[PDB]
Amino acid sequence: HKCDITLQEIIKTLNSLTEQKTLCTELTVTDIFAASKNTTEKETFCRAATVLRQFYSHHEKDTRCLGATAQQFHRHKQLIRFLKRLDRNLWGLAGLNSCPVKEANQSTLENFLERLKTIMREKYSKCSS
Amino acid sequence: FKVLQEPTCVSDYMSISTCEWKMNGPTNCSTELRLLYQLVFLLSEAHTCIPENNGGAGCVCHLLMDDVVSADNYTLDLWAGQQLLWKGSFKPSEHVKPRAPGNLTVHDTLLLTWSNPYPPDNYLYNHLTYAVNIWSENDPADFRIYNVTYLEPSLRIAAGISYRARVRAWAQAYNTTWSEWSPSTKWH
Repeated sequence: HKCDITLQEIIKTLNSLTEQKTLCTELTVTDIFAASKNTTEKETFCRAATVLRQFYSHHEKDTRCLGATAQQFHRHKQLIRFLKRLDRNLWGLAGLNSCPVKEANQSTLENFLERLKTIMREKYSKCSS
Repeated sequence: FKVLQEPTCVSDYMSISTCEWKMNGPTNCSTELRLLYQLVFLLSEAHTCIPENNGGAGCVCHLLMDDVVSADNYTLDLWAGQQLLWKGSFKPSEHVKPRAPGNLTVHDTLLLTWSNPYPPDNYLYNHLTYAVNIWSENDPADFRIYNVTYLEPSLRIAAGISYRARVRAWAQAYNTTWSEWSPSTKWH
């Protein structure tokens, strides 16, 4: 299906995320891009979705991530909202109900999202060559 | 009872999905039926929609979604007390009917202006095409339709009758149907 709306939506969110850092984008998550042994693209998308899921689930209510002003409060709110969108679309793209993560390597959420963006950028370039 | 017409739903891709169906023989939807709907995702919660009638044999239900993306799918279960009458699924992104533009007002030139009904962060926001309909109030048949793009929700017309104007919108990329028309306004 190449560049379907699911891919277009992921790219739009990736572009909207990078347009707002939160004090918490420095917290660390598992780096499933280290891709040590060989896994398929769907397993990667699935694992990425799963790593994003572990993050909003634990840090959505984290007061330390809210800052001190209304602008920073909504920034955390928007961030959490877009990560859920990212997760469900990547999970639907993978078409998998199971993808166990064993990777030890940690990564900052910002670098993780940066690396996902490179991968989505190459995927995207695949349907308008 | 029996469901004559299986539930068919449409989604505004923001916060509401409306489904409708038909059962055989008179039915009081709000007391007899319950449409349960749940996102098919590990993290989800079963929700209950209480229907209302659209005729003596017809029912309508408004499902509320907090946010919706392309991959999202919903399991829909129509229960009557403790009897499951029908079980199916609904993918919002494939049945998008957009919310209608509103706040349509009229201000040489003639300027019409209205509101995009979606917030900036909605995936639909930048995919909207507007169709503005103008017609001489004093006997229609003589009308014009102006297509306007997503970017700026306004229309400057130059071209003694009094005219009425309405505006609707659709989103090509999401292969949507047309929204309902906005309330219409008028000028001389």
